[PDB]
Amino acid sequence: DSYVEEQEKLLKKSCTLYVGNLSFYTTEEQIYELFSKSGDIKKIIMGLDTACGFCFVEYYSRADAENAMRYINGTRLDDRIIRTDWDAGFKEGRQYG
Amino acid sequence: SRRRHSDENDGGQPHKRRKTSDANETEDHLESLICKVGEKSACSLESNLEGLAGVLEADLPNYKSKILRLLCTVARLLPEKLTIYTTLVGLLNARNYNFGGEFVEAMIRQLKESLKANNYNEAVYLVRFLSDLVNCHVIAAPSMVAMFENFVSVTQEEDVPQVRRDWYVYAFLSSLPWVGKELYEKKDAEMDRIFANTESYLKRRQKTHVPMLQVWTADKPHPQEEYLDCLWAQIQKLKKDRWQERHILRPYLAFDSILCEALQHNLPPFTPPPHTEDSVYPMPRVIFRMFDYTDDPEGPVMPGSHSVERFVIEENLHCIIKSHWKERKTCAAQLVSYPGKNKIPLNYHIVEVIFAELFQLPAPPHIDVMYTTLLIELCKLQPGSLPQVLAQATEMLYMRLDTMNTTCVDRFINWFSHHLSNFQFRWSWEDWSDCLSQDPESPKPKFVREVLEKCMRLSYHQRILDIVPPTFSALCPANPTCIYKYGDESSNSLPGHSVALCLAVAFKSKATNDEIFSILKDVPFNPLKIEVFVQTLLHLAAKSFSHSFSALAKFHEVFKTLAESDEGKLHVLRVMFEVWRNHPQMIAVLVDKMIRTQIVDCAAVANWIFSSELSRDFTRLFVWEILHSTIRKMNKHVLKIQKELEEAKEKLARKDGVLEEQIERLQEKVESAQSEQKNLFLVIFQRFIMILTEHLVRCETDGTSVLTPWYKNCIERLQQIFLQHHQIIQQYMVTLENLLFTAELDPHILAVFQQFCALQA
Amino acid sequence: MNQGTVNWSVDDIVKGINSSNVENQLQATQAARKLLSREKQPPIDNIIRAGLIPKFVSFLGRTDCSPIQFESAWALTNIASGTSEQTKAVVDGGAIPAFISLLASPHAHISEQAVWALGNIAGDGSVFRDLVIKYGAVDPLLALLAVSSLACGYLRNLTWTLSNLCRNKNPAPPIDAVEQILPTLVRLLHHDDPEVLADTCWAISYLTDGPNERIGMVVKTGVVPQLVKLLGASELPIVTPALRAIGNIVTGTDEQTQVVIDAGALAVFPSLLTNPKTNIQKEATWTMSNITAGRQDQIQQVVNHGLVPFLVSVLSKADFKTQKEAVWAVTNYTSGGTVEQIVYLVHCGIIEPLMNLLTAKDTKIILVILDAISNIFQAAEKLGETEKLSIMIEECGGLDKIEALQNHENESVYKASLSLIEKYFSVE
Repeated sequence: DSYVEEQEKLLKKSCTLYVGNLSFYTTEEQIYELFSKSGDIKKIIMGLDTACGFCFVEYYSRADAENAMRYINGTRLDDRIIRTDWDAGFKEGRQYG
Repeated sequence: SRRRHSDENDGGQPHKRRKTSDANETEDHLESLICKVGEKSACSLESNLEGLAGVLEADLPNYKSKILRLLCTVARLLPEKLTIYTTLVGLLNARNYNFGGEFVEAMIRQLKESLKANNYNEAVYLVRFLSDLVNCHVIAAPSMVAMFENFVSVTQEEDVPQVRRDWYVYAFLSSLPWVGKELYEKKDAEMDRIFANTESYLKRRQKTHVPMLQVWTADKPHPQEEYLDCLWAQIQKLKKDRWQERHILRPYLAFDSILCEALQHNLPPFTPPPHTEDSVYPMPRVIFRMFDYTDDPEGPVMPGSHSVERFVIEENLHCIIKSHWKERKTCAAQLVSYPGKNKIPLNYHIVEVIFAELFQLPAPPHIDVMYTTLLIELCKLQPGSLPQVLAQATEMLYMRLDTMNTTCVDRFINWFSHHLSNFQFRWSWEDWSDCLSQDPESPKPKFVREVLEKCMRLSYHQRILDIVPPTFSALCPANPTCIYKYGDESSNSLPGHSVALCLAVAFKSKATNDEIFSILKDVPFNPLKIEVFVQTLLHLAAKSFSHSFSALAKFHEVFKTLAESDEGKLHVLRVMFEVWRNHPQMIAVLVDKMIRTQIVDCAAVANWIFSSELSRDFTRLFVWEILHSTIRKMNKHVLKIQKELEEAKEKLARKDGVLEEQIERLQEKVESAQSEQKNLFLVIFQRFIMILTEHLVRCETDGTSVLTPWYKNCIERLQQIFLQHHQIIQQYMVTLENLLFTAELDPHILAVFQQFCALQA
Repeated sequence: MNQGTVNWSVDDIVKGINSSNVENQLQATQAARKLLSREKQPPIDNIIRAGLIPKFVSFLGRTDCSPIQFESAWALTNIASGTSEQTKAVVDGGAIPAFISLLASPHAHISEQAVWALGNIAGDGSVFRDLVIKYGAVDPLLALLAVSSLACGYLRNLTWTLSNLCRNKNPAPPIDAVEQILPTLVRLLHHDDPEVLADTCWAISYLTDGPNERIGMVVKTGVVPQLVKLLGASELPIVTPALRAIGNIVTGTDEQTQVVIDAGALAVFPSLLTNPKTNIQKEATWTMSNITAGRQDQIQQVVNHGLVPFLVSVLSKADFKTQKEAVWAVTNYTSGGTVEQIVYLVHCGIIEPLMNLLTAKDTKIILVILDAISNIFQAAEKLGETEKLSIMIEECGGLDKIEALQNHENESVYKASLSLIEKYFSVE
């Protein structure tokens, strides 16, 4: 598996992905539909300054988030290559860019 | 008198030791060399095998146990590399007889362990390995013939499942493409005998499972054959051909000199481990088939459906995906570099095996979405030749939609739309014009509608309307707007109209629960009260998914109060659906939040799915996606509570007292969770049985044909419940047989329960 | 460029070790370790002189970075595996406290490596042994050996390091450290691994190499019968140390010697006295010589087990180093033995092979033999068989040999041979 210190611990138990390189027009509903293909979504948070080209996706289990890192990461939505990474977890303020 | 030792030394043992080597590092290096042999090299495979045999031999004095370990592991974990490692073992055997004998013992040992732990799929690789070791002068052919004798004899045990007999037969016939020639050369009279026994057994087997597992029911252009009937025809074609096949690569043929020098070992007599109540066997299979040589007139001739080449090729490619599925780039690379003795149309085989996996019943070997990204990786890797094959394959799946199993059709829909979203949705819709003048209920126009709905969920309404030809507009999905019952339609005379106005005004200035409760008292379990509240709330949150989740949360207390009763939960769902019938995705996500926050429960949703209000949309994908999503949450909840109880017990080994009490309360919650799950399945089956019975009885009474589009869907959705949750449902045999799926049940419905039973019988 | 981590210059190692990037450090540390574990002439001094120890000692504590703990542990092991100055450098780096910390690592390969290092450091001698113990090395070491089944390498490493905490003298290991170690040694003595058994025996042979108190702590443990069982082991690596331990034990009290007789030692002796391995013959006959310095009832058990004819053979036919032990065995026997015991010894043919060694170039041995003769004449007097003994000695050429000692360079030999001539060979 290649698609999956204190922080190197958090990430390894995390269930949430930071998602970037999104088209400015890509909607929360679309992210729901794409990302649900790897399992059940707990919450999605769209990045803003209006639309900002990134979001957070939090699953209920790690397995489902690993599957998004393996199979949804690196695919193309609204012509943009989706780029995901493990995130330590959302915090209030982190949805602005 | 008494004297101490003199020359006063303490014996002269070394005082200190310098560390000059490391066992682990050596063992890791050996593992790396073993795993990597056969990969791309400036040197030939044969050259690398002789070298490796030399390095391993020279390490035997200290690492034999390890080396033996590694080769057994490669034996069961890398079947796609079979003839490479049997060659290697053959070289070792020729240089060292004891090692060989010892390896063979280690293999039979491991085989027995795998069998006892129910690891039958691996066991087959081990058996194939022993078989090919006969070609490498490591195992005497008559001792192999003899073990296969005991295998087939399993067809003899009394009171054991067909799937048990089946496996042993499969492991035997399976091996023949590798060792068929040798075994028949040395023992032809005795092989003819086992083929007699085997054959009589195949003729005896039941085929009750077949209709549940085929991807298509139609016989043409390609029958989907039960897996043993098919393999037996392949073996029989191999026999007619004098046991010559043109595909397998056998590096040992280059070591004729060395291997002829070596001495063989005999396998001990082998007792198949007796069936016990705890044993679990592979389910039967149906061979996915969509291509023949006529599909690829410009390529090398495709081996036939009934050739052992087709079997081996497909077997190895499935094994390649099994080894590399987690890493898609590597997986694609390994598939494309798959070698063979003669040229074959590899791109067709790869595409066929991937669909074989995605469409497999009951379920694919891996998460559905992997197949989508894998095929995309293959399109980047082979951009000059693979996309055309995939387009062609798609055109073929489409044309054969009519007898495709519903469960597979769902997967085809989800794959194709997701694929298209990766390529600006580019597709030649006019090629699928045949569908425009068919009954909208028939599989093709249905598929096209469901695909366009899926594509819209990955983009947006106008996009989709823009990419299809004007003539497909009727098949495009509706604009997903919500329907507000108390909107600006001059209907002041509707009941609760003015309460709805108060509610709206109150929500818009930001309301509390107590305030909303206050207004609602003015409504004449109170259905009307639910209606006005739900209508107005959903309408005011219509802008987005998170506005709606926000409303459900803010006014959670009102939902929980109004929907405390079962009729309340049902009415919430019914009014929600009246609001958002045009927007299936929103319906799905709202049903999900309501269950997760207990506004409604799983039983309410099950009942709702089968309700009269959903009747017009009952054959639609979104409905079944919601139902399955509901079941999945029930199942995961049970697992979670089981996991927590297991860890409370494991942890038990005042602090004690507190923990025991917690265990007691956890055990009590497991039983309650498990009973809730059973009920959900019971309800679902009761509803299927009732609505299928209504249909069958009405048709037969009225003299009309039972087999309508509606019926195909309903009977296969029932089938689909069994396919996706069979391990759970097997917990309910006694209840199902006694109370639901009884002997008097109309045979059309009973047959599905029987097909299900036939999976592990 | 270098090829991977093979054969870096020191300078490269120093630059990579002194880098901010731990991956640079981890590669430099490995490079040092490869230099230190190479077959020929590891450059220990060059690495010490380059100031690397402290950095190496730092790395042992870098908990997070598992790999660099191991490479550094392995490096410091190889430095401390050298001369006294080289090990003192590791110790001055504060490596002892830090290796002990590693004994608790969740990675078996790292603690195993810390065990080996502490073993090299203790193996230097008594001061570093004590120095290791005092840092509290013992508790954790024994902690690792509670409730096999660890890997072999690991067990052997533990046993070998324990055996160094047991070893060396001046002073001997702290008694309290020994009492806590012993119970583990007792169980290790019952394990099945040839190498574990070899080194447990060495360990015990070290503990028994001391005064009666030290011998008594091993005896009280109950291990002697198991030691006596290992004397029969087909592996020479195990027999030797077992035999050394049993040998050290009978240098103790008569009561301690009785424990080894009670455990069956005398039934194995015939085998050890005829063992084609001469070191074994020599050690066994040494051991016997200390048994025959025992009570009359113990000498009697030597007799009842038919050991005397074997001592005479060794006296006659063995090489000189073994014959010397047999001379001591015979003389102790004649020293404590009853009259009937001396009679039997004479009946076994002691006189001739005894007189034959009077030409030895070893004047100490010559004085012992003359003592034996004097002892045997004292038995002869009580029996009135003084003349017959004289003629026995005369007839084999023994008198010619005693008379020749009149002109020996050593004054003691002259006095003792004269005394014999005067008392028993001067008839009137």
